[PDB]
Amino acid sequence: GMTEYKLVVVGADGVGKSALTIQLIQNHFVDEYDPTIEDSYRKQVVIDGETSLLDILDTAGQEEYSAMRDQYMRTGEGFLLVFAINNTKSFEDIHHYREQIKRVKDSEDVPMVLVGNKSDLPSRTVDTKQAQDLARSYGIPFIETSAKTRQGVDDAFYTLVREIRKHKEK
Ligand SMILES: CN1CCC[C@H]1COc1nc(N2CCNCC2)c2cnc(-c3cccc4cccc(Cl)c34)c(F)c2n1
Ligand SMILES: Nc1nc2c(ncn2[C@@H]2O[C@H](COP(=O)(O)OP(=O)(O)O)[C@@H](O)[C@H]2O)c(=O)[nH]1
Ligand SMILES: [Mg+2]
Repeated sequence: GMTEYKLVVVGADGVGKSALTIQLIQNHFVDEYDPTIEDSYRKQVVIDGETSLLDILDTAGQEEYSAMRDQYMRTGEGFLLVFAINNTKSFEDIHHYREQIKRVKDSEDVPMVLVGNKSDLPSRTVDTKQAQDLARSYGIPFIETSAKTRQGVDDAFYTLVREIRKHKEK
């Protein structure tokens, strides 16, 4: 294909990063992907007429801040900041992940999208308004998703590609 994109999915354990990744790639809901396994996948898609090679890093594993991990994260071109709408802690952690991205990217303008996952669940504890206000403060889009139903999944990843395109033309 034509353009390759290095996307990175970050967020607390259990918010659905693996399930979102497998949905995009396989169009199936995996309800228990090994929570410790970090891996990357490829999706070849046409987005707005451009053939796109999406490399998606589904982050997982031990929390560690070695120079080596910083450099691996530094290679990502755009990030999904994922929380789960039924998990306030995962939303409170969003600040941490945004700041780690900025730290290793050494920049305040990195392509990012805010993702509220598990939108199918009725047990909401994070208001849609709160997430919109945060994403507005960050200057990034906000997409509600459900890896279970595939709601918003294509929109989230494709919006991230569009944010990378915008960044490149700045
Ligand atoms: C006590 N912690 C601090 C406040 C909340 C809580 C957990 O925060 C958390 N947890 C992780 N793990 C938790 C256990 N399983 C999954 C991995 C992380 C893994 N790697 C990186 C990471 C490392 C280095 C550079 C990055 C540059 C960009 C992006 C990332 Cl994501 C980066 C982290 F920052 C992680 N932060
Ligand atoms: N109802 C619902 N459950 C989900 C959704 N996404 C993930 N899960 C479930 O939430 C748990 C965490 O999923 P995982 O994909 O393993 O989260 P990660 O730890 O961020 O990779 C698993 O039991 C998944 O089946 C979603 O959109 N809706
Ligand atoms: Mg996982």
